[PDB]
Amino acid sequence: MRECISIHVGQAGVQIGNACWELYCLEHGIQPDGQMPSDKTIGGGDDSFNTFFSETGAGKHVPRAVFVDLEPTVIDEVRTGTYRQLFHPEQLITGKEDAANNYARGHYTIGKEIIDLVLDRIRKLADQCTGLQGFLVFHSFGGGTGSGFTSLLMERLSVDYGKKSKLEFSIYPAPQVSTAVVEPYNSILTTHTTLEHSDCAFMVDNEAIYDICRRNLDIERPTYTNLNRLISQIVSSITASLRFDGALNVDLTEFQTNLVPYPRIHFPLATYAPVISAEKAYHEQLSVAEITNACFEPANQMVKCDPRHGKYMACCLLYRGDVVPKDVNAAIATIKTKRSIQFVDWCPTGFKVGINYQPPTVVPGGDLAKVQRAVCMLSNTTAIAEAWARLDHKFDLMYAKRAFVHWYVGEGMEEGEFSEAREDMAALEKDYEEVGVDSVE
Amino acid sequence: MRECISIHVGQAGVQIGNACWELYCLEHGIQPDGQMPSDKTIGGGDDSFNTFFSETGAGKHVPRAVFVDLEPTVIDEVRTGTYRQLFHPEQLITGKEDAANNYARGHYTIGKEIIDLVLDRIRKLADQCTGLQGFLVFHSFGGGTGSGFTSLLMERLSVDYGKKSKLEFSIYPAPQVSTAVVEPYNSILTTHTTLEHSDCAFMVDNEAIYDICRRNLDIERPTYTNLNRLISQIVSSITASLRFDGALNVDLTEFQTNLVPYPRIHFPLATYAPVISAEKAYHEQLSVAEITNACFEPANQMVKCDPRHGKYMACCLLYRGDVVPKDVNAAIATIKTKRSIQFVDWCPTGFKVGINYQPPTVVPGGDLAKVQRAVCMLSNTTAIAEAWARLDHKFDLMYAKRAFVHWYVGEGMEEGEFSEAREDMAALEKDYEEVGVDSVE
Amino acid sequence: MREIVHIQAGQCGNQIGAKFWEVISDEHGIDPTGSYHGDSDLQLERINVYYNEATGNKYVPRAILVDLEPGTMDSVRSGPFGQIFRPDNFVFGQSGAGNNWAKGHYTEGAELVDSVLDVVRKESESCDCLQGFQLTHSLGGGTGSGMGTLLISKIREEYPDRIMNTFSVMPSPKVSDTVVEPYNATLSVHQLVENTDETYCIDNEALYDICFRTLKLTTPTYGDLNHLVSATMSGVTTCLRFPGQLNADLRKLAVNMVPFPRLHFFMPGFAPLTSRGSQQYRALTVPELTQQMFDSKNMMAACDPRHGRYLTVAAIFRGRMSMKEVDEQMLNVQNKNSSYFVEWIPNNVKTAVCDIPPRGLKMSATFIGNSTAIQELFKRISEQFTAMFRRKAFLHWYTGEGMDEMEFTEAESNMNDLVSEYQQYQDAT
Ligand SMILES: CC(=O)O[C@H]1C(=O)[C@@]2(C)[C@H]([C@H](OC(=O)c3ccccc3)[C@]3(O)C[C@H](OC(=O)[C@H](O)[C@@H](NC(=O)c4ccccc4)c4ccccc4)C(C)=C1C3(C)C)[C@]1(OC(C)=O)CO[C@@H]1C[C@@H]2O
Ligand SMILES: Nc1nc2c(ncn2[C@@H]2O[C@H](COP(=O)(O)OP(=O)(O)O)[C@@H](O)[C@H]2O)c(=O)[nH]1
Repeated sequence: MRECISIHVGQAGVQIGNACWELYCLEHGIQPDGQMPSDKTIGGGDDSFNTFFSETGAGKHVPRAVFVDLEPTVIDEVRTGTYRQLFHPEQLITGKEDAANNYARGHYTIGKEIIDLVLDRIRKLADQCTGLQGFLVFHSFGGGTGSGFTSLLMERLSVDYGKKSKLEFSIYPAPQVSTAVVEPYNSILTTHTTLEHSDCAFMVDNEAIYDICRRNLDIERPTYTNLNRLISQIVSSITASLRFDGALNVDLTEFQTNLVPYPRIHFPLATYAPVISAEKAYHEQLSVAEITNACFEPANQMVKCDPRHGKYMACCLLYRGDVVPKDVNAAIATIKTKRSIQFVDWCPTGFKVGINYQPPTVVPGGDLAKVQRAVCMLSNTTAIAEAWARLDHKFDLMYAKRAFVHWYVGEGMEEGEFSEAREDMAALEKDYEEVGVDSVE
Repeated sequence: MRECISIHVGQAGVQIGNACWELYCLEHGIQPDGQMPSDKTIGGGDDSFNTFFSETGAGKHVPRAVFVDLEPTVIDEVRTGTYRQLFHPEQLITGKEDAANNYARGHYTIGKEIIDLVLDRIRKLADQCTGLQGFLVFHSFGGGTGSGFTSLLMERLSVDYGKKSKLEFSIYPAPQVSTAVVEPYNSILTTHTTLEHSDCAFMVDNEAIYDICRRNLDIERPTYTNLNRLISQIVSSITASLRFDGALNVDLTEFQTNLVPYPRIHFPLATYAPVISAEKAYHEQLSVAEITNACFEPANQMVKCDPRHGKYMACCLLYRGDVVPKDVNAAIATIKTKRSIQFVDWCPTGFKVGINYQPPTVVPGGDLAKVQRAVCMLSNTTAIAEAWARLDHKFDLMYAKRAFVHWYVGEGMEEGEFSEAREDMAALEKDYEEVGVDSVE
Repeated sequence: MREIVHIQAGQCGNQIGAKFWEVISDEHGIDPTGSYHGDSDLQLERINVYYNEATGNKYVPRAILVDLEPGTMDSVRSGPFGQIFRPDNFVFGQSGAGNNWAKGHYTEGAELVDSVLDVVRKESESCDCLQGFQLTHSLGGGTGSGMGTLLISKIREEYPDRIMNTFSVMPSPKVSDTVVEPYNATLSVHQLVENTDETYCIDNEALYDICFRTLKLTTPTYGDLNHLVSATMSGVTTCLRFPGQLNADLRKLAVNMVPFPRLHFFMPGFAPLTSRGSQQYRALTVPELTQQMFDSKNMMAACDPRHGRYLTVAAIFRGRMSMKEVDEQMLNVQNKNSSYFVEWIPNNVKTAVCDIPPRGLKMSATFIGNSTAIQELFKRISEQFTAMFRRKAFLHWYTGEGMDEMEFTEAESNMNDLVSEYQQYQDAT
């Protein structure tokens, strides 16, 4: 059984998961009290709730997810909220003080106190698995728990397990919008485990999502609650071919084999094409051809980036619903035709399609409309180096005067560690300079 | 009249017999209240109930069997259960405390107190016999009553009778699965009477049966009740040519003449080929040819063993139902052809076939389906020495520190008796090393 | 007599064969449940070529379904034709193949092949007099490519003289839906060279082209393209199952299709292909069918025969037809197009004629071509291969699984040598 583990770390990581685990409840037809209703005398793990829901006896569905925070407060929104009996009680693990936007606290001081209780929750879910697929860590670069703790966990998860996929859903720091002033300190230090221990790190940021809500979608005034329904459709499609039938299904490992060229070049941005408001959902031509072109739009990116500034290295089309493939292959051939889209010269064969039959669900009270087709495009590009150049420069400014150093050293790390994680990220940005360039003879 | 005596000793020995005497009730058309129904104005001892059922006056069938336990509790499941008026009251002999997994208690302390009452039950059944065939002791190596008492009885049965066959249906200790920790103590001490006094000891073990239920049969979760219906089809076929017509009938003594080379080389494992679930019973080709090959499968063994590790010495085909012999002789000649199957070099003429016309019965609520043909293969092989090497090593571990010695010595045996029964079993295992090897000139 | 064991392997392998045993199961009037509901006793004389009769006139195929993923098996079981297979022939692991060759050939394939060759011996030990085998699989998949070539290279050690042929789907550069399908196709072309008796190379673009142009379809799925392919696979062994005027087994083709060893890569072709509506407007004959078979636009391999020369072809006709028209049409072709044939072989064409058409029309035919123009396939792959491999891209997912570089360089050279084998036999007198 294609089972998978969600881990939701820190405030952002929890609050995304609300929007994730809201959705799968609708995907598999599960009430907020964990119950499938009486109109499901059909095959459950044939609809494959069984990758995200361990079926407790007597018709009861509890996730394979763990909600971890160093602060009591965030998860206590999940107790009560409405999800107060969806979750297993023992998978909502609270500390007492958060890391408090301090990586040294989340990794050394506070994080170690709950790390074995969290790893022991993993084992209770790891031993219930048959054919474990891997882990889905949610967090934000630029928290304390999202960076400090996640770094601590990913070390421990690499040692105990090794073999399985470990996906990350980070939120990257936005170039203008930021709310912590040590936001770049906590991102340089999370660099270390993100490239080393994760197998595939995704990056999103809030400004590139603000664009999409306002422009494609005509929402006046987004909150985090609005953005995360969007986040969840990207992840819901990723992991949909594990757990629904379709031609050209794609396991969690078939991404990495088809998306990721080299060891540490594993930072693909996602997109999602049918972001359409109810009114604008008429005046559609929402065919396969138009929705494939919309993925390659530099405005429909989930990262503050412009792929016109770099070259794609792989793409990866994950479609849901009313789909005929030859429409897709004819829309690929258009994509290969255009010269505004630069692939690299060593790719040649562009990219991997994957289709699934299960159409998305419209999240109730949600922002999307009812679409028939839907497409994430996970896609390596050299344009995500530009996100890094804009953030190293913020780190290099503050660390030039050794600003907030006294908070960090007095918590269980060294001055020396800044100089290593800065070199570490400077080498990544040098890898993408050397991976964009073809070789000639 | 081809009459035979069942003796059911200890908890395992009783609880098998439930599954045996369930079956013969169906074989000969006997209700659980001992009555043949009104649609049998046909020949009774011509259907030959008369080997296992003394016909009490007024149309009533009571076995020639004796259920012996040192514990009241097991047999009290037979009083009531459903068999509460199948059995003669005086053939259900209870003690008050069991031997309690202690050979010294079952053989010296507790066993002697009921041994003359049991031998006197034998005489009441021995004197009702005309043409007594022999005895069928059921037990388990690694009980107290199954080992201690059985050892005491077999001594007494050799003295009073001598001449007749005395078959045993043991359960051998499984290499991983065991629930008593002095399980090897009780097996070394039962070695003495098993080789000396029995004429043909069978061995089964629970793991090799777990395989067959799960794999050939797709039962999720076997209990002892499930395994023993299987056990009973092996014994039901053994003793079927005594008591039904067929060409090439085989008495109880024609095994031993055709199966057993030398005095103490009389430990043949059985198999049974058509272990097929109801659904898998279509998609059959269940001919004679396929079912003969299935006997020689190392997976279809009733012992945790692999005949690919030793050489067969004799085999013995006992078939039931819709059978044409020349199909069998053409399936023998295939078996002689293969070089995977090693006979010894002094056998030459492989083995003995026996056929019977009476098809098996499907036990109601039972695990088999309706099969047309069925085959036990009783077969001497040198691969059963491997079962012994895996159990001597468990004995030799515990007896190296003289672990549970204080329980045994304080019950009516000596420390010296361990050193004799270990030498005794080491000589058997040396006989099979010297019986596998051909002589050259 | 002359049984065929069917080993459908991988995802693609199972989809085709799903539709394959929906055709054969119509050829012989097999119920979905497995009973027989025909009328003509031709359907039963040679049923045993594919089907074991079981107890009480149920007919269980001799097919073995192999996978490294439970999904396809559960689909087939739960579908219209789940009932038809024996449940001991649904052999599958749990951990997916990765669309990785190494993962299906060394790590997770070798673990399973023991439990599958033990099913091959259930089938092979039951047959009267086995003829051949067949994979249905995909060069460009994990299990189709890797596990398929592990099964093949372990059958030649057991059954070293049976016609083992494959219906292998080969990649086309116009339609890509996997990034490392050059890696996965290169390492399996290497195995098909030394191990196989006939290889029916099929592409994707060539099947849309038939759907769009000839059949006048709108919206093709895998469901539709393999429905074609299964009508080819039925044609191959028709004279093995039906009586004919000329017969032709698997072995009969093999023998006079294949000049040299190693050059056993065939291009199928089917005719007729009409739209519905445009069937009352073609008159259905033998000159009509011949003109389609020598048409480029009815090749299920995405090449043009005009870029080379047919070494040899075979023409398998199915229907109540003449022998003069057959013997003439097949003559008028290799006269008018004598520069499209290799001239050191007289009578490049072999005809076979069965008596039994498919169950809707009269007078079908099936073209199987050994053309030199198939090096157009092997070069389009060995250009993509050599463009990724010069960077050593996607390498750690392969060296991680027990392989190394030297398996690549040799396998690239074994593909690039047989380009220089079609090349020699095209030109040079
Ligand atoms: C009113 C009438 O006559 O209907 C025809 C029909 O319209 C035509 C168009 C059929 C039709 O075929 C297709 O449209 C098609 C679909 C997918 C893949 C390939 C073709 C037909 O569907 C297919 C069907 O074929 C058969 O019955 C064959 O025995 C064939 N069978 C299958 O492929 C099959 C189809 C459905 C269910 C089970 C099996 C076959 C061919 C080779 C080897 C074995 C079997 C036929 C004659 C027809 C229809 C029904 C419309 C044609 O195809 C074949 C293979 O016969 C397409 O061009 C021919 C010419 C036929 O006249
Ligand atoms: N003809 C055909 N090819 C297929 C189909 N499905 C997958 N493929 C091919 O198979 C390869 C992928 O292998 P796949 O079957 O997904 O491997 P899996 O992990 O074993 O399912 C690609 O080269 C595809 O073109 C199908 O239905 N028909």
